[PDB]
Amino acid sequence: SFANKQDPKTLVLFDVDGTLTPARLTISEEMKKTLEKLREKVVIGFVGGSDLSKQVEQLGPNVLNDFDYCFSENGLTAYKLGKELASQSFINWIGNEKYNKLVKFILRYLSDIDLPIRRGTFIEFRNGMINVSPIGRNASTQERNDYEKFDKQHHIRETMVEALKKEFPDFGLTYSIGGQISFDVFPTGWDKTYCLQHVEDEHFENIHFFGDKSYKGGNDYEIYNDPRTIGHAVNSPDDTIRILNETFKLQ
Amino acid sequence: SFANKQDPKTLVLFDVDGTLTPARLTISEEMKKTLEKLREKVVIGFVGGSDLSKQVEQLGPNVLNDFDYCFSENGLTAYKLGKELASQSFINWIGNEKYNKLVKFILRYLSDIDLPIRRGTFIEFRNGMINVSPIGRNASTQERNDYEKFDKQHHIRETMVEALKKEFPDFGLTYSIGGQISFDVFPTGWDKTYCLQHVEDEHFENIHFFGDKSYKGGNDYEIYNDPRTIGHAVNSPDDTIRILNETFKLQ
Ligand SMILES: [Cl-]
Ligand SMILES: [Mg+2]
Ligand SMILES: [Mg+2]
Ligand SMILES: [Mg+2]
Ligand SMILES: [Mg+2]
Repeated sequence: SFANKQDPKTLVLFDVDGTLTPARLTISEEMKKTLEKLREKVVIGFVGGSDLSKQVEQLGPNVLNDFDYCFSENGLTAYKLGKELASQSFINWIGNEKYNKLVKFILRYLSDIDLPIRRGTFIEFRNGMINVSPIGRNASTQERNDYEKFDKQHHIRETMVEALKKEFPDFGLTYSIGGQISFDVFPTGWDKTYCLQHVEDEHFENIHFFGDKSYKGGNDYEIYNDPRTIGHAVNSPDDTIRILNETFKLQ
Repeated sequence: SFANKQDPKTLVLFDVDGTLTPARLTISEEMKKTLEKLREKVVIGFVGGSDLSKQVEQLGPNVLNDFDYCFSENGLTAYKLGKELASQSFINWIGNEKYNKLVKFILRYLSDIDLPIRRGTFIEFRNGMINVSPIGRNASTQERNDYEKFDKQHHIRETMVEALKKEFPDFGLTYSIGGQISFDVFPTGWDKTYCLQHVEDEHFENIHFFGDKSYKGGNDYEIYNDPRTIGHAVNSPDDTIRILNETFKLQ
């Protein structure tokens, strides 16, 4: 319930990796007691781009009872008070019919272009997106370096993205070219801000967000700068703890 | 590539309705002849706020091969020498996540206010905009006259537009209250100047624009006054004919 909190009208959301935990490690004991004390005053929750099976590694096994809200895959999978609230996936949203046209088009497109180096894992299917690589994610470190230079000279990914946009003008997808070898395809607005529709029915006066990659291009950018949140940029769990202690007057 | 024309560095863009054609009707054969003569000298194109399905009625069946540039819906759909250059829609630009929040808010807002007369078609979804009417576009002629007086006394549309701006401050939308019953909602800058980005790669030294509603509030105002264009205000195709013949030395 939301009955035993000094401010049942304030929610604090946390990016997981690098905000509640170190850069690639598990959560500290002081952070857990800090959250436990924070939960006494306000509603707390987390949001991360990975699934619940990756966040248990970072946050612990008893995660559904540690946070009032648990947002996995940017909120595609959501829990409230430890009960499932909603589940959504890319394939459920787009449907198999459209996804089969999309895959067949991409497979044909890749078979027709001229590449000097091909490897494998040209399409990686994920729960909230697909990733498309003309050379393939199985390229070695050096093959990825080489492809990046080839792609800068011949604009392979850019041209493929434009071909996809014109072939599927009504699919509602966003395309993001990033890194050395690939681009992301996902429904517009399926970033960390996705999770906020899940808390709307509580009509909080304030929604705080803490994240370590709020810069341009980071996966906290959209939700930090969202009008529904008060953003707090951090660089470590230590910053998170320092800010929490003063802001919510923890003892 | 327009290497055949006498001066491929000069583009001439035309508004359609009232500039190339009469008030609301077909294009004359003399205008067609004038354009083809003009086509041999300069790069020509048109820009109109309607979709292809209307301009094919105003300009003719092979409109696609009658102009070097065909800009429908202010250029959201673009053709270059009969080649598809770009395609864009309101829903593709905003995305379903944001559009669903916008619609849900409008439906709830309308359900909460007190109106004497309600009908239907409160939200009209269009390819370049939505139109929102508190009484609804299914209102009869007299019901629209009655609502205009009610709205002028109570400022229903004005209050609703301000509520929309406060709720969605980062949606990048323009609101236009006009007529008796409704207001338009469209992405900022989606006027006839939107098409100018589609010709930016050729770097024309002169882009003429002809328009019959270049006055304040008319749909030609922005592109006529744009610093990239040389504007020519007209009142009928006969004016357009007269100016083209002397300026480009036709006949
Ligand atoms: Cl593959
Ligand atoms: Mg992080
Ligand atoms: Mg913010
Ligand atoms: Mg006109
Ligand atoms: Mg001008």
